[PDB]
Amino acid sequence: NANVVVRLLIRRPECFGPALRGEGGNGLLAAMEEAIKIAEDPSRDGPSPEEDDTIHMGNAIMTFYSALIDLLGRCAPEMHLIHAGKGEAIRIRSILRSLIPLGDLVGVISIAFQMPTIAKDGNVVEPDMSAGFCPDHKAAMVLFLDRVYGIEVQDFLLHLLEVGFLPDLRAAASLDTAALSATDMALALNRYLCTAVLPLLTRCAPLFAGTEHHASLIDSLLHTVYRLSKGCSLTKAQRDSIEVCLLSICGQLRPSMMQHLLRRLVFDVPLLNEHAKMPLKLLTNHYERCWKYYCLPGGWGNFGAASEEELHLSRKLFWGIFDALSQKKYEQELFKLALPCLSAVAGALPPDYMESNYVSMMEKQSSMDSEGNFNPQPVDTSNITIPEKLEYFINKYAEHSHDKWSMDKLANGWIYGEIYSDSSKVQPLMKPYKLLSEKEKEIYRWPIKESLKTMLAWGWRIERTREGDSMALYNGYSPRAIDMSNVTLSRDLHAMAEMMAENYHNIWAKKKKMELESKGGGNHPLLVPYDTLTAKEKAKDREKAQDILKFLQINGYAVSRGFKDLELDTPSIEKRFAYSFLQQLIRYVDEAHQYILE
Amino acid sequence: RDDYDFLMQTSTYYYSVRIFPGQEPANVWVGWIT
Amino acid sequence: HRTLLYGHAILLRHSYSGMYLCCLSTSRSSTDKLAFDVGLQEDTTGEACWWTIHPASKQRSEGEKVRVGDDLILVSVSSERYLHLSYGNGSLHVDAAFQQTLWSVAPISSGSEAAQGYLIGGDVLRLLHGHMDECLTVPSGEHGEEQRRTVHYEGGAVSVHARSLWRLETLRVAWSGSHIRWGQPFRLRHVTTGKYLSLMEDKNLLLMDKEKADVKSTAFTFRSSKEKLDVGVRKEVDGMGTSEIKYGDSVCYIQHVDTGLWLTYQSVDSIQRKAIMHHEGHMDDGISLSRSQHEESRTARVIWSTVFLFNRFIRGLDA
Amino acid sequence: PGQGRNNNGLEIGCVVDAASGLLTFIANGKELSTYYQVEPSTKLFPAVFAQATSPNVFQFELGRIKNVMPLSAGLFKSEHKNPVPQCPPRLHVQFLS
Repeated sequence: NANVVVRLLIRRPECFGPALRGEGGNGLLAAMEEAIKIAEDPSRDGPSPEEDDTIHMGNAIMTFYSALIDLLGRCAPEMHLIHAGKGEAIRIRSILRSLIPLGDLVGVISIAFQMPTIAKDGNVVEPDMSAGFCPDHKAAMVLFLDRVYGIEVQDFLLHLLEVGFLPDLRAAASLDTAALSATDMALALNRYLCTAVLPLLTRCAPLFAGTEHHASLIDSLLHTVYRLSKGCSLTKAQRDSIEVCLLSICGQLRPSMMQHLLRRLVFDVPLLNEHAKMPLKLLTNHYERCWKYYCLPGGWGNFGAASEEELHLSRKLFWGIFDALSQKKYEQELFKLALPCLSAVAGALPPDYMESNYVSMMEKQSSMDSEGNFNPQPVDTSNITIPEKLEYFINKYAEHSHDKWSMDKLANGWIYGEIYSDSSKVQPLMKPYKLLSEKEKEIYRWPIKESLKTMLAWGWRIERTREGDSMALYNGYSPRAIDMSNVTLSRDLHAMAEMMAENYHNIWAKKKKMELESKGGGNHPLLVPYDTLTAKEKAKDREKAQDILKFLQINGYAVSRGFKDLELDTPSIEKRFAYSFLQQLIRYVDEAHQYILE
Repeated sequence: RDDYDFLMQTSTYYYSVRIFPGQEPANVWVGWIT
Repeated sequence: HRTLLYGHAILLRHSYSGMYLCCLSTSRSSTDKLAFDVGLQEDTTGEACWWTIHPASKQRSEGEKVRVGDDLILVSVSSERYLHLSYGNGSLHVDAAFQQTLWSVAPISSGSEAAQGYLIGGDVLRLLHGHMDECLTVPSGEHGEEQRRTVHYEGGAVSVHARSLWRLETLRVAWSGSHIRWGQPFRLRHVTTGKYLSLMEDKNLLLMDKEKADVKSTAFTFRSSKEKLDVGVRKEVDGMGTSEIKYGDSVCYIQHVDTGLWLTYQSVDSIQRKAIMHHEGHMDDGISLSRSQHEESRTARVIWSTVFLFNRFIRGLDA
Repeated sequence: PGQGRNNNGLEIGCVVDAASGLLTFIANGKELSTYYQVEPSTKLFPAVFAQATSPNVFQFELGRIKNVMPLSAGLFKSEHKNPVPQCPPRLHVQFLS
């Protein structure tokens, strides 16, 4: 019944719609864009001379094309016959692929929705089902993509995840507040995700093996899915689908990539609530699959070994779960799910493990707070005052930044002059930074001072080498400055720059948060944490941190970690993990003996 | 103008090495070996 | 030998190239994304080379034999697309599209009913003249296309060269492979230069181009002898015809259709004697017909098609 | 001088006098104090040792300066009197392994 329908449809191409007639046809993606514009325009949508009587033409076109795509994808042959090699099925696949290009499907998936927003009254303004782009439209597109084209390449899988799926997941995770949970938008998006997207990513689990390059994207996927798993409006089937998808992806994932998700898990599992059941199984599976990663000194040769920070996290998780289970009243399936996790973590932990005497400081657990799951606050540096020696460095970086801005204006075509006109593209500010005035210099200087006061608040030691002093001892216009594209920092400096990038994003998070609450609506999509942010979103702040650290290095100043350990107590056997574990076990056994004596 | 006769009679040769901006010069040595 | 039936799959082989018709599956983007290009393919394997014939008129039915004169619609087996003519484009193009276009199949020749050693239409041959074996040819390849346009009788290695090869083209599209009969108009085409033999107004033979090669100027016939006994009109037979002219043994005299003049040699002295058009003609004007090998004809056509493209390339580079 | 690499990448110049065996180095247009004197008939291979702290490490420029003959003249006998610098396919970078 599918072959006959496909043959009749290709015999009469009029059934494919004006966009897909094949002559003068803009295409499926262009048809969707035109439908968006039609739905936005009031005159073209309604009759314009009874809500049921009214038909939105844009939504009707959207539904027609979605139905055609769904029908064709369902007519696509089953994979078993294709593997068997039936020439008729191969021909049907070829015809369908010729009819619908892949790029159009990717574009239509990449089209974004319109979230409901809160109002000043506290009421919710809601876009309508009857008019607009709905997730049911993308459902058919995904069905076509995974029924005729198929995702069998890791590069295609990660590109699709980056372009179409991740934004929708982030939107669903951001629509998880108390008021917006019951909105029709959120229910439709949840159904779409849990019925089409997540099962597809579950079936494409093995492709996630060799993804060391897209570590940020995989980490963002893991955080977004886990955050969505905490929603309230989610039904039993949707929750089970999310659990299956997470368990499937994490198993094929490499051990090193799970660190950021474990950071959140060690904070929520101790609660031992109903939601903790899935994290319990996830932790059990991870620590059973990657036991050689921790216990063995070398671990997997290709994978590597722990960084002692994962070991500290695992120790904290183990002890937190142990204490929480000791305090908690007996609950049969909670205990039955938690015991294997405790055993797996205990087995993974090296018995000879040395706990960090230099305990990890300045963790941003407040950023990953319990309520709202994101509290953005930077490390305030107003009390910290700048040193006098770095004034020369500040001046040099300010003039370098002014020069680069002059690069950019010359490239865009702005011309020097004496009159300031934005329309005329004439700019008196093309003069050299030395000829700039103070609060012509101040606009450059202020971010510079703030950034390294932020450095100072963290206690990092900034120093100038004797050769750095040799630099200063040695001591309109055509601007030409240092090209720092080739300069590279060490890994330690890369992590240092990453953490200031996180702080500098947190600053913008605060400013945008008070903008959010001042306007009273329109939640910004990029309000997600730094870990949840992807590479393209992170790029600007990362390169800012990179170039400031690079200029420090080039000018010869030295930046390091200002904290020093007073004494590394390696010989002490008492703080070995086995010591505390056995001592606590002995205390528990003695307590039980006294209880049974009574 | 460089003298053509001087270049024809000379036996002095030259090459140059450009360390790209970003490669620390303290980790780069230049010269001749046997 | 099997009779074609409506609804069968047929494999067309290009007679010259030897490659089979197919759907190329690589559209040139003639404003139709669904359309596919139609070209030639070397290998018979796959369903792209095969084509299905269907009745374009309700008179016929599937399984019925196909008459020589019928309208047919061809559907590619691989792409399920009709062989289509792109009306909308400024230049007419052939492509595989879902719209259908009626095609007519005209018989050219039947190999079984062809008598060996007898002249048939579309043969590449040498116009051997006299008994010293001087063949009609253009001047050699000194790269001057304008002096390539003259016609003369020459002997020697030009007989085994490719500059003395002519293709006989009938003035009829249908049954162009029929046996050539006395007094049948035709035009001679030089294979290497791609130019047709023609008579100028000043009663001199000169090659002129495809676009401007008119029938009245380029039409010639073969007559058994020199008598003034006019051929008149003989209407054509819709078949392979009767074998009359025989290679080598037969003696022919070229005569212009319109003017009635006879081809003859200049008689003024390899020999490099000029070929001239004369109404009396000399008493020794008989020619002989020698068939050319298929490899030799293909090589000459390849030479022409290559020299044209390379001349275009050189002119573009010079520009 | 210091800060010479920042504005423009250092162009260390190596000058060898085959008639005297004097090896002189020029950095950023000024002749460095370091110099060497080699024995006659010594064969000298241009060489650069580098620990890479960057995706792009360095470049081998085969140019010439004022009054100094290009390196392809000393390397190749056919180009002994050709002031135009050249990099024939025979010349190629080798590494110690």
